[PDB]
Amino acid sequence: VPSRLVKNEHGSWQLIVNGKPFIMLAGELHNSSASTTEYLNSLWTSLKTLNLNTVLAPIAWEQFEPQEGIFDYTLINNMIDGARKNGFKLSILWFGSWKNGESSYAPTWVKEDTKRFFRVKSVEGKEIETISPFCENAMKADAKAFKTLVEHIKKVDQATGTVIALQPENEVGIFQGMDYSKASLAAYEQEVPQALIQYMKKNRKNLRKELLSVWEENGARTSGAWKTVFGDNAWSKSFYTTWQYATYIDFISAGAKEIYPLPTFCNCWLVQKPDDMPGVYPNGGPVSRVMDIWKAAAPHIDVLAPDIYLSDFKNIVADYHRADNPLLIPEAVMKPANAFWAFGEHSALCYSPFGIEDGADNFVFAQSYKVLNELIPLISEHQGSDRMIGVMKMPGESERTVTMGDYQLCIKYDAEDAYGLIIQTGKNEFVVAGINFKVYFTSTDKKKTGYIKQVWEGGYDTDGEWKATRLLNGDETYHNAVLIAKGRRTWSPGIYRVTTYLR
Amino acid sequence: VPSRLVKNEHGSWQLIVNGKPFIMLAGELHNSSASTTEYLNSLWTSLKTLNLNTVLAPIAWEQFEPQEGIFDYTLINNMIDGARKNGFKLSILWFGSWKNGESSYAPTWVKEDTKRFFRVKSVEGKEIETISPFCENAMKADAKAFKTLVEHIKKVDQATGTVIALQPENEVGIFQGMDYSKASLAAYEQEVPQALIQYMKKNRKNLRKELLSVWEENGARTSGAWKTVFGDNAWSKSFYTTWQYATYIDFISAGAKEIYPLPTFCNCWLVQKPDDMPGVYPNGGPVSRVMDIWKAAAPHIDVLAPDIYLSDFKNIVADYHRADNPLLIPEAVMKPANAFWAFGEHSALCYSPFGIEDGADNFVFAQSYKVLNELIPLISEHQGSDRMIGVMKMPGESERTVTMGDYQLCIKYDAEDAYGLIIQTGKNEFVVAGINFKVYFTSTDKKKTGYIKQVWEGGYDTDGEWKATRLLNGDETYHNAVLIAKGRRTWSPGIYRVTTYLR
Amino acid sequence: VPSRLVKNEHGSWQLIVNGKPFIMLAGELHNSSASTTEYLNSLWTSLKTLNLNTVLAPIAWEQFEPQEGIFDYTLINNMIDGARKNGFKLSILWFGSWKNGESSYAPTWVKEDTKRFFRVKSVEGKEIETISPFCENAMKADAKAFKTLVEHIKKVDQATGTVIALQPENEVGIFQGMDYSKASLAAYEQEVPQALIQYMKKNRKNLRKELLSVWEENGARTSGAWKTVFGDNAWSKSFYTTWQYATYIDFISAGAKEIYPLPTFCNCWLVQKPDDMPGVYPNGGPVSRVMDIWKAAAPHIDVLAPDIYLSDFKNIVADYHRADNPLLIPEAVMKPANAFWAFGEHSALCYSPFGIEDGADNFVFAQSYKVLNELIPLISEHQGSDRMIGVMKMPGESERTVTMGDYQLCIKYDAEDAYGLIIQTGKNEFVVAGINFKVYFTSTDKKKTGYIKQVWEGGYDTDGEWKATRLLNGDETYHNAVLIAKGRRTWSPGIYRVTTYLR
Amino acid sequence: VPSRLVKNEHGSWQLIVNGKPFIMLAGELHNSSASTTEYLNSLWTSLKTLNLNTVLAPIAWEQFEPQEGIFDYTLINNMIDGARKNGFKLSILWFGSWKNGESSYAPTWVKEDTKRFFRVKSVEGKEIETISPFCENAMKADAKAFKTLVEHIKKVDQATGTVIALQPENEVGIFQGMDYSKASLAAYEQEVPQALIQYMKKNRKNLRKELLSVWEENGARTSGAWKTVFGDNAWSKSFYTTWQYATYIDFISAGAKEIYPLPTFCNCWLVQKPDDMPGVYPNGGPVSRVMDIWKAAAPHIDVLAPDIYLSDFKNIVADYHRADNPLLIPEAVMKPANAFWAFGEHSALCYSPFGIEDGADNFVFAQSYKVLNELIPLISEHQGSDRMIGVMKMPGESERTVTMGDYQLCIKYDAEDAYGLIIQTGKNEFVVAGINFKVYFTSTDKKKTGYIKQVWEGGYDTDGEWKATRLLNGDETYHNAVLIAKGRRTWSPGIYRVTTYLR
Ligand SMILES: OC[C@H]1O[C@H](O)[C@H](O)[C@@H](O)[C@H]1O
Ligand SMILES: OC[C@H]1O[C@H](O)[C@H](O)[C@@H](O)[C@H]1O
Ligand SMILES: OC[C@H]1O[C@H](O)[C@H](O)[C@@H](O)[C@H]1O
Repeated sequence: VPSRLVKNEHGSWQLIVNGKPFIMLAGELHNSSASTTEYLNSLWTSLKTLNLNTVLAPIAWEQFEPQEGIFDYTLINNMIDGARKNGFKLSILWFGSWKNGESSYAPTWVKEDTKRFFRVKSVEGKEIETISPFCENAMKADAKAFKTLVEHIKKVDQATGTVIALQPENEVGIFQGMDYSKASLAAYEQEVPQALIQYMKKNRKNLRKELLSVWEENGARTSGAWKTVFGDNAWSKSFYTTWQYATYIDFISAGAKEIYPLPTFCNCWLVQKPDDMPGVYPNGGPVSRVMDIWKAAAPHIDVLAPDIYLSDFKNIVADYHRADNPLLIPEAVMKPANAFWAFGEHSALCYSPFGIEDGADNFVFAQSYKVLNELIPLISEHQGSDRMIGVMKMPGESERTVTMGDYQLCIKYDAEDAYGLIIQTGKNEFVVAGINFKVYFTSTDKKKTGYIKQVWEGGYDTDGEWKATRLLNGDETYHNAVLIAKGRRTWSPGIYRVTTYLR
Repeated sequence: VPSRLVKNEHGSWQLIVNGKPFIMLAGELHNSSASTTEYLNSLWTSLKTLNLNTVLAPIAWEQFEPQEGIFDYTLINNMIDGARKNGFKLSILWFGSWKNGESSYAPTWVKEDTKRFFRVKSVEGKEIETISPFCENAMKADAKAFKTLVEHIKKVDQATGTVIALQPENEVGIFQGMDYSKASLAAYEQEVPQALIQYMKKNRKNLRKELLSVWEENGARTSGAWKTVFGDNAWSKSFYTTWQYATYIDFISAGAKEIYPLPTFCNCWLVQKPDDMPGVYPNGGPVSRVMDIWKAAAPHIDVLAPDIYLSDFKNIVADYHRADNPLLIPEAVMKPANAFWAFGEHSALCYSPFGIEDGADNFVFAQSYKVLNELIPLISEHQGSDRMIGVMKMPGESERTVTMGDYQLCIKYDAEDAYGLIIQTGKNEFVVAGINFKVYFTSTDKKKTGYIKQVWEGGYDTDGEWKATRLLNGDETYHNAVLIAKGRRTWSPGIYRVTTYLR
Repeated sequence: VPSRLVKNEHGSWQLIVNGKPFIMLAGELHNSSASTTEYLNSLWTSLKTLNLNTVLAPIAWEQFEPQEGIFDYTLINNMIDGARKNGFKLSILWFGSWKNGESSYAPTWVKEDTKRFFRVKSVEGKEIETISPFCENAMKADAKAFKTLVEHIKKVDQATGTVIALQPENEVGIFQGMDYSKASLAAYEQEVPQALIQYMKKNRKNLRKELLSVWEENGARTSGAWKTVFGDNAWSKSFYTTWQYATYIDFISAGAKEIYPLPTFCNCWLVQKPDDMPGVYPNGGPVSRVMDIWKAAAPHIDVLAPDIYLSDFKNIVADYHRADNPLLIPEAVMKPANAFWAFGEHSALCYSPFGIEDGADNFVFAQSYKVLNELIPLISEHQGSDRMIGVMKMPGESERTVTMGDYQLCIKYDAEDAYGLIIQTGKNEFVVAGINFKVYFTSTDKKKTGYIKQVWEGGYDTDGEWKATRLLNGDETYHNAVLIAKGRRTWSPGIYRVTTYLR
Repeated sequence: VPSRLVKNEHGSWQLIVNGKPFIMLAGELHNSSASTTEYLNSLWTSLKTLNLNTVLAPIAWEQFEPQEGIFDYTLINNMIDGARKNGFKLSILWFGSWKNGESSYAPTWVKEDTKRFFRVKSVEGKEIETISPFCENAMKADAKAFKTLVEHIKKVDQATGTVIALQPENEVGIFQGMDYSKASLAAYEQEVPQALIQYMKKNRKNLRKELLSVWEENGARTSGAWKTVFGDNAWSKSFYTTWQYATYIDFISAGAKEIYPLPTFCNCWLVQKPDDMPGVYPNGGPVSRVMDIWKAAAPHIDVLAPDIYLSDFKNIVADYHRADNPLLIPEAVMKPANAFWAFGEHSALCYSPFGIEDGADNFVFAQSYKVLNELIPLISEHQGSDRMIGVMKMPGESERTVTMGDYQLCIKYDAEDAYGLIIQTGKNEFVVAGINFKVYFTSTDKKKTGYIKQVWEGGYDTDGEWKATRLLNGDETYHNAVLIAKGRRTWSPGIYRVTTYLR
């Protein structure tokens, strides 16, 4: 396969694409932007102006299998063609059974057969425009379509590897405490799957407090029905609903994994505010609260991926990033700081603003992606090490101090919009990227005096070779008292090589 | 003849031009803009930028017959030539005896002979710059000139049919309770024409309340002088004045109809405010109040056409549009909403902003006319059916609900300027055109649940074939909860094909 | 001579240039703009953009005769050359003895010999930077230089006639009650010249009140010294000072007139405010107060020309324009209204903004001059007749009514900046030029009704032929109720041909 | 040598470059702008737009001798090459031991050997990032590197003379009362060098009051230790610290002077406010207070050069300019007035805004340098004479009166930004350059009347020949009452030739 997840020596998961470490400097199209060849093809030049290396774009079941057993390859073919012609990799979003909780992208022939493909019912007993995750017929039909899609991708792309990941479904779940379908009501009475129980036993001290605290308040049982093991409440309802979604979607993924295994992720509509109960967000989706349930149920899903539109960026990405869950953000705001934070602080695989085609001639964002592209080798090499950090000022913060081997770095912000990353490349050498901040280097050991030795500004050329544009000194470094990450001027992030010394 | 009015199966009158249904996406030039070949010819490129299919332009008697019996074809010839070269049809306005009530376009040789062509007198006894409608000499001279014009048009245009309609005179009437000319005073004493009496008898329950109520308050007589049948008052004065105008102008039209019958309309200066008595507007013109008198008197005039500059657009067009009177608006404001309302709600033949050459690079208006042009076949096919409506928000309105077969449509406005039209093309299919509104589809029958199935955005190509630009779903339809008529973006009206379904 | 003043049948003086009536649509350069060939030549294209037919430009004595008896033809030659190449006539300003009262343009060899060329003395006894008009040596030297200049112009221009007028000196006089030079003090005691006395006798009832009232308060004597005939006061001082200037400058002109007689004018710095006594303005200059003295003394000076920078334009031009003194304005503001007023109301020979090279791309002024150029034949033909008037609104005015044969014209202003002219070309025909006003035509005789018959907008082509651009009617003339002088649109003055009629 | 300092007949020092008087119309690059060939080469076209004749640019020791005994000629070679190709001379700044007091440009191999190259110690005993001026090893290493640099310049530039001056080090000194290094503490106890004593004896009445007053308050001794001759205080500390710096740097210069003597200057960080004690500015630098110490100690340094960023420009330049110290300003603000003041009032050798590459398309500054370039021959010829002055209005000033031979000049300012210069070129002739001021010429002798005779505006062509663009008179000189230095218009300084006369 031309795309694979591989753990490095620091325990960090890396994307390896066509034999090399690859980070998705990505963007996701608006939902309807890949619905015709002509509309998509109008976008490619726009996208290139932003220095993307990867485009996230949907394939809709309703278009792909417009009558049962009849498959239309037009949109996937043109999508791969245009990606190749314009220098992009693709992550394919499968808008099948569910997108933002609902079934609006299911085929006309699925929608119209509510007997074969039964719907979620509300507490009021109303069938909604959502296929129930307890419907096995729907599971099989989606799975067959998805597999056919992936089979096709292998048949047209197994050598080039334009397609480097897959997202089955999109932000699944129900805006309800539970599905009131008869099948759902019967499932709630069943025994808790052993696979869940054993997962909880084996990984107890690393479990989500939201799961552990509910398990333990019911006596941490190793058998029983859902209401026995987890009590009769909103959480028990959320847990078995989540188990169902992860299980349905795991089967869908399994079918693809058997014929052409690519990195696979499912994305979640986040718990928007901290008191929100399941169903105010999509109940069943892979929010961090239920991460353990998804891991237990869905081993053919590699990553649980947050869609982040909220301002509390650093806390959110820290919440989703775990040893068993690399950070992968398929939908976000068009804010360069976020990118630098995700890649530098958390070794992310992907950063991707949503509706990216809208953001053409966001010059600063484009130049940010240019600089990140220059740094992909260096970032890759340091994923998971304590020698790489991000930099991102949040309102009300003024400085960040960190230890890097022999040195203490004091990062002070010169403007509200201040961001970058810092890599220690040698005992007395650092690469600093970004804008609107300063770095003071001092000695960890107080018997010694540490100082900047020399500073160069520059970039990496197309061969990956460092080229200095200036040796910064005098005013430009306050006579080596400080690194000023002023940025590249046309202002956008710069790259600075700093040597230090101890006397 | 290459232009004709024909009633379809729904009882709606259609313009059939060169064998096909035609709707005038029109504009009228400023009054003096066709007075030389050079000034007119300077306008054509401007007009094309607005996507007109039809130009309304005057021929002035004073220029056409500058000495009695001598005819100058220069302006009509160049007008037809330029229309052909720039892809426009023409409706010819005949500024003869009267324009905005007055006789300023009559030839020098008519103006200067007030014995042969006697004037209206005021109550003070003053002769004004208006030829009296009781002057038979003036009737004959105008009629002869008009016929000569039309004879010429046949001789140069009978095959191509560049000229598709005729407007004899322009907003006729007097700013007076009545003409005080001796002939006028003698006419007021005469017997009411039987043709009027019989019209009133035959069409009593469909008569204008303004006419019926006056007739019935005088005892609904079937014989007598004007003051007998209608009482001695302002209304009796207006009625016999109107009879005179319609009769004079009918004779003028009759002469043309005999040699080359084209759709013929007379236009009115509207009753500007509801209390206004005859003479505050031109007394004698085809305002809706006297529509029955004009129909009775002038069978060679096909349509009575309002000139609408007032904001109460929907009430006005509803007032002029009758089973015997299609809506045809030769003069209006340059407001796209009005166009969509007139064509969609009332199956109008014509919408035409006045001084159109001024409005070049009114981009939104131009794109509106582009979209209407795309829809002419579909609009044509649905003229007079209960499956086509207009959409136009007025201040203080928030929604419009309508029944369309099995579905209830709730139209909600997203901005003040919200307009379009809606056609049901199938039991479960709709075409929605416009901007700044949303449509919710639900089931008429409350035992059933109705929903959007699929939504496409697109347009009709030059062959008249539908071409989708996107399948709208997800954010673009709130996951098929609603049709968002956002418009085509460059914002101007869009076209959306919606399929629905019942479960 | 290729330029001459000739009185027409209405008593009006006309400029006849190369055999045809010519009106100077003129501009005067800044003072130093003709001081090198290179600076002047940089201006010609600018000037052409303003549609000038005539440029007023200086020749400075100091440059022309830089050593006594040595003459430098460079600047006059290049000036005539560039005028020819760019389609302009020239009026030559001779900055000799005096410019704005002073002698700053006299040659270095005149300035430095205050014995040979004695100065004006102040009352304090100080010699100033002004050559005394009582210095005969200075008179002769200036006269010889001026004649040499004109001799040269004949020698290079007698056939083409690029040079069409001459201005000897520039705004002469002293900022003093009188010259206190010994020669001046001796002149004040002399007998009043008979030529003055006889002029006063012969033209008594047409004399300036300022002169007559002083003469008559001293007993209207026919002999005596200045203080006898005019009393011992400021006026007597001004009169004999003025006599001296006019006499000195007449001799200068006489020398030129003998070899090559061209229209010759002297220009005055105006009495700036009504109480100002001689010497607050240049005492001796041809202000209107002393017009009779200049006429008496200086028969080789054809015209006394006001330099008008003040806002009271209509009163000023009425004050300078007399039967023996055509209106000629060599220096004015760049205001088109002023031009139309001067040419239309007062049949002026010249209108000329000062520092004209500054005003390039004053579009409105340029288009004004274009329209005047079109009208020169028609204006010429009506100079001095009661069938041509100007139009110019001043603050606080609202209308102007005039009688033109059978018609009464009511001119009503539609904006503050409203101006043009009106010519009756036939008993029932008028040409109206301008902008921002309206004209109502009614019958002089109240037994008759007068009205507009027809209105055309247009212009005169390069052959001088009228070409209509539109027949204005309907909205454009309120149905012949009024002429609307809206202007040519791109707004600037238009030309309108109006026919009228009486019934 | 192709560049040399030579005293003219007025006692003024002139730069003679390639055989001719040369004034540096200069600019200094930002500190890091000559750190790569590519960054420098990006600037040349920018610099040419400003009409510089000279660029000041650094060579950094750390780059030039990156390992001991290994020399890298890349940056000096490319610098000379680009200067030649773009028409500039160079003054080379040697950023060696010290730049703005500190040692940030010393080689890595100097910084890292604090035993061989010992640092300054603070009063707290801390070694700082400054090489001590008492370190002989550092003196020798710097001197050897500097000499190698100059040897190279001779080897590549001895014929062309692109390099016309040298600045060893940059704003030297310590932010301390004294160096607390053991060597520094031992030096403070030593005998005052005789060379200082004798200098003070010989030049007593011309000594800086700051030095003389301290010497005399300690009894004006001719022998003793520093604390004996100058007391035990801050001044004694500053004096021996300054002696040390001047001595160290003199040795560095001496090595170069032996093989290739060019004009050499050292620049100072100014006493920023009048109460500031040594160490608030760099203690040891050539501020004016210690000018005598630098002259005594450092005969191989030709000029002590102020870096002026403060608004008190006229007082500062008067303070640094002495008979033994021409004015040379290598760092200043980009303000044209300053340039005119320095060159005109004080016959400066150099005016140079800092960060000049930033100021491209400062049009006014560029045109100022154009005009100065035109005047270099005339300025050169009048350096040190009482016939050349500067003109520069400071806030709160309104006029300046000066005597120039027979004439009194009253300079009155017409705007805040008013500046230029004035040269008397003959008994009755003046050249006035500048903008926004006026000059009134009157007679020194009150028995005589002095006046402007004639005024020309113009410039010097590429051959150095005067070319008048206009003879200014009339309005342009108020009829020779005044010279108006209005400027060249596109507004920037003009050049005006004025002749005057006495009667
Ligand atoms: O723009 C809203 C956004 O909401 C979620 O993040 C979905 O995953 C996206 O497809 C889109 O609907
Ligand atoms: O612009 C005013 C307008 O008034 C009426 O509608 C007329 O029919 C038009 O010709 C025009 O006069
Ligand atoms: O601009 C002022 C103006 O004043 C007078 O009118 C002069 O005749 C002109 O030459 C000029 O000096």
